[PDB]
Amino acid sequence: ERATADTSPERLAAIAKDALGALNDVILKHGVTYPEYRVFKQWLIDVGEGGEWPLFLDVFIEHSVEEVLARSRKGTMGSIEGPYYIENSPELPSKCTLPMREEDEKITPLVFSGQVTDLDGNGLAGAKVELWHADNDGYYSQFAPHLPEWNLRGTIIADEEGRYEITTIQPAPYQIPTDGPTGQFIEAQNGHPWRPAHLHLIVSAPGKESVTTQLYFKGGEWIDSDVASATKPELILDPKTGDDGKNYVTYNFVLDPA
Amino acid sequence: ERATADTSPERLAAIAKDALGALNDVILKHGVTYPEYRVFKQWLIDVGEGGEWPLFLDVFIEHSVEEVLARSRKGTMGSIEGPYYIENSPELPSKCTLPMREEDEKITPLVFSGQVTDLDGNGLAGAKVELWHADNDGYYSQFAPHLPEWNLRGTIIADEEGRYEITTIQPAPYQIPTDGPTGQFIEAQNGHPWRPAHLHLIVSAPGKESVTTQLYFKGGEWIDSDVASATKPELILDPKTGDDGKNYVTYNFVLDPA
Ligand SMILES: [Fe+3]
Ligand SMILES: [Fe+3]
Repeated sequence: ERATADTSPERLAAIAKDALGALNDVILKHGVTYPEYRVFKQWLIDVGEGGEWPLFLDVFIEHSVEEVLARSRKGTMGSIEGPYYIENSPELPSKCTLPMREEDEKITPLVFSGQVTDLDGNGLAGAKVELWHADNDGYYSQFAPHLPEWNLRGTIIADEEGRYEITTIQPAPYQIPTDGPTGQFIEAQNGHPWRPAHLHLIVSAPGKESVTTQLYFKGGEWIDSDVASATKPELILDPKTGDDGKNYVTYNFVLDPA
Repeated sequence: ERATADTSPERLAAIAKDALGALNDVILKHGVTYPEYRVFKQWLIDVGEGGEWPLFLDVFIEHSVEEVLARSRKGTMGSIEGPYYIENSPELPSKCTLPMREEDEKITPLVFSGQVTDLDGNGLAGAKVELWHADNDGYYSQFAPHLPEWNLRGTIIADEEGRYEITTIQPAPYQIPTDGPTGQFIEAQNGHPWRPAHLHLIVSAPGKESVTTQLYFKGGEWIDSDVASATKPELILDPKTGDDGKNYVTYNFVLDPA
């Protein structure tokens, strides 16, 4: 139930030494003061009392952890998970619409097509696409009590050829939660709390290395100034609008061997 | 009631940028992994749930905050406060014994003499010495329910000449609390959790800059390997034993103008 790793005492000793040394160096570089130290201590306590460690770490730290993993991989680019992924979302056939409310129906549709392939571009049987994203108000299901537990969440079962056609709503930018210690941190430095419009996805196939990633939208606000530093040029979509007024886009996933 | 500072949005923006950048650089230098990231997130949450932010920060971070303050000062060396200082401890006359239990009486006495002076060595009227320290079991009053609220704590009123003669018990090394996330951190890297034997003191006088500091004992265990990195050569005492079997030492305090 609790996370574990095999990091030797020696490896942790070297990590800790550098990380503590770097922080101490910043204190010495900027002449950090005792009143500043006191504010910083109270702020660390407020983050914990506020349930905001997942939030703060995934905004400010996760992008480097993904950058490390990215060195080992040759397939589709990864991006950060973020704190809103939920396992075992209900399966949907390869052409489907995600579960949504009447209000969600009022949003311009997005029709997302593509194929899960291996590094050589051959289509993969047994592949699954797990999709989750925010509604037009910037809310995620299971992290807003008013929403049905699986709003805009599903496990898409790709066909024999690894193909999928998933219709949903067109994502919109949103602000991360700003009524706690993280919004305070951002407001005290004259920052902004916005992420660009995006889809979240986890893509898998028998005997393949899974990929966690995000997909963004050409010309969208906040792509060049994401608070989470999680956007990459290779992950920006360019949907074309239909005569039915729906947004259409094709995007393929490419998986490394396990 | 809550700590405050005047740090401009610009100054905080520069501090944050460096501090976040340094941490991200460590992740990239050591190839920190996703399971390592998950352990680190759970550990930050455990520190907060455990009431251990004062502990962890004062062991691993405070010594740099004091090193900053030390640049501005010419008097007696400072050291870290640590998390156990309590304000308004009961006043005692210039020659006194600290409050203690019968058990404490069984410990070799320590008789601490000296004078509070200005930078030119002139003795100061109105000077106070606030002393607090651990008992022979490594416990601090108000942070162990079995002890009287002011065990080994007092506000010493120096004489007209700034002089004092304070008798107490001879301090002993102790381990910091190790049954929580901080002891876990230390145990996973093959570290040790010991501080050397020490007195804690805050010394003041009308219109003077106060000094927070610690005093240590020549040849004592753990002086060269303090977990808190808080010892300095200039703060090591060399008590001489009497024919009464008590330890005797003289030490002067030297205060900067406010
Ligand atoms: Fe998101
Ligand atoms: Fe102490």
